[PDB]
Amino acid sequence: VTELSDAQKKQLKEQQEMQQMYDMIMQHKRAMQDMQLLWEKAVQQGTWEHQLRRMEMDKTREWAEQLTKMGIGDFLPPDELEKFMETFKALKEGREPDYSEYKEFKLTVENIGYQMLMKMGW
Amino acid sequence: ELSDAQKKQLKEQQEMQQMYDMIMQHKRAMQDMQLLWEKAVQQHTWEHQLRRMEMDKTREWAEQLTKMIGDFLPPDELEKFMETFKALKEGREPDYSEYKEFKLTVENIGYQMLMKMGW
Repeated sequence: VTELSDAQKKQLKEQQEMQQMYDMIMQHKRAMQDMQLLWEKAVQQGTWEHQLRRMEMDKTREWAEQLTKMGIGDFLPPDELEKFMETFKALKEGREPDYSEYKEFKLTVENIGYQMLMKMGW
Repeated sequence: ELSDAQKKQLKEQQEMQQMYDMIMQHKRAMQDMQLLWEKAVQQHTWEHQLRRMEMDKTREWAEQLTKMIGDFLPPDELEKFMETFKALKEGREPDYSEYKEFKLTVENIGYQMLMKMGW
């Protein structure tokens, strides 16, 4: 976009990085609905549920990896940050964390995402 | 004297702010009880009632959101939610991870409805 004042350049980047933050939230939200439906019919039929969960785990990592390039210690106390980074690391290296630690992690990126959004729209 | 259009704009706006504020207030009360719990485990149980009344405020947050819910959880996640909501209502103590997944879920539920209003 052409000849923007330093003012205008700033209001546009704010509006745009706020909108893509929203979009990323809706596309992650939507992705998870997609996996849910597949599980829900997978039972409407052994290892199906293992790869569904492993695929869901891959989606949540890339959701997390998206989140980091929008900005992380901002949002967590120290105890929860290293548990956080252990899981992230584990998912990043293709190993499959403990199912309740992964669920703690899914919810925490979701949570941080919403917190980032609301710190833009307010 | 405001139009319908105008009259409903503010009550929308007021209700958005009404619960944004409601979120920050609960948010800062968790930040408060974390810090007290932090220095409670520095010196050394005092750690425990600190966990206990933290739990008893998240159960209050939940209680306050619901007054304004299966709209956010598939039935699997929904029942694990309701069991652990019940246990805190009855002074039980769920195992830590169960309570964690509960605190995070209600937090996300509050974030979600503030969004339906704002977007």
